[PDB]
Amino acid sequence: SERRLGVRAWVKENRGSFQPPVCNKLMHQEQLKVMFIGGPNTRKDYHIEEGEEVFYQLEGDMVLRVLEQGKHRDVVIRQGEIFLLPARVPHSPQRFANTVGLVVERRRLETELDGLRYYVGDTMDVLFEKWFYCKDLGTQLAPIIQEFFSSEQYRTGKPIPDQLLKEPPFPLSTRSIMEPMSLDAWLDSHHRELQAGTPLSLFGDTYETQVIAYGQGSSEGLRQNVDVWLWQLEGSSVVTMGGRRLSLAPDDSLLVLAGTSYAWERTQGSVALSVTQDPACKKPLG
Ligand code: NI
Repeated sequence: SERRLGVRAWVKENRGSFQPPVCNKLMHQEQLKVMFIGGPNTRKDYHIEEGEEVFYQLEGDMVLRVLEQGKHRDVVIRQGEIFLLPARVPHSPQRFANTVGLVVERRRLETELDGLRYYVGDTMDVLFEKWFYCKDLGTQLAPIIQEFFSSEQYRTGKPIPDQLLKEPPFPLSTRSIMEPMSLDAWLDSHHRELQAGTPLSLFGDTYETQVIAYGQGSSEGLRQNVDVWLWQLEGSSVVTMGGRRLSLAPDDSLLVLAGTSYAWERTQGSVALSVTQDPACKKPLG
């Protein structure tokens, strides 16, 4: 499978992407968008979307500025920490030199709208906003950012009230945001259960996204209409798919495309993640 990639190997191969002006590179761009991002890249724009975003820092720390329950808050995500952002939280990622982060998000439904907002200084007053149907976030954000920097609102620093929406196209999240957690420490604290053959959800049932940890054991994967990204963190496994068996060695990842039947056999001491973002599991509100 051309979708089996060693994560650190792929980062090394693409190392020049993780600095300005490029900063980011998509590993997979299908129903799941699996992307890696470097820095430095600091910014004042807040992204808003109807799906969730998974963040994991492979190298170095970042700061995700969020608007949480009507206030500005900085979420520091340190090297080795994983964090899940719920739907419809405005967020502004700040990245530093010589860092590498994973972000996972999903293809939007035809009905879902993305927004990009700038605020007046550190206040909750909106300065400028643009809403759009997101097909390729990076491609589409460049012209929007250029529009802001060319705008009267940027020139004056003052909102033009008639240039704002009376209300967003959907309610912004009113959820509190979780504390990032050490992935290694979480896996260590749950290791007996994992290796006893009980896969565990990292974040639980109140999110759309499921990030699930697995130890030794076997699984069957049914043909779903969403992608699944597997990451074999430690140890090895074998995936049976398309009439072939393929091994995942330590640090291999595999995107299993929507529509694929598969089986998965994980060896002693092995630890893996799966990531799914199924829009059918979207939270109706909140
Ligand atoms: Ni985002």
